[PDB]
Amino acid sequence: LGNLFKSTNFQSGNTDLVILVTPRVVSAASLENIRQVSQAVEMKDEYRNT
Amino acid sequence: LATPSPFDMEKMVWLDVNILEIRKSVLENFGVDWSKQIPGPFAAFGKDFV
Repeated sequence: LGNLFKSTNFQSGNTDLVILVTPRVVSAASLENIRQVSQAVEMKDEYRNT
Repeated sequence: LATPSPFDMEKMVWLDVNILEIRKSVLENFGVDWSKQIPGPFAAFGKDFV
């Protein structure tokens, strides 16, 4: 019953953050470059089909 | 007695650059927005003893 004679203000929250990196010695034929090249091909095909 | 050439014929390089970008977005706003702060009850008293 005391809530009829009382007012409450409540705040709560949290933030999570991670930053991580990965270096690799590559060439133009390396897997890291090939995947990005193939991603661009799919981007062009998706544009063409709309 | 030998003399140099006026300039050296360099090699020519062709550069091909491709930039691709795709953006997508959604926006939703649905429901009923009620009032959250309303007036409460009141009471007053007044008297003249003398």
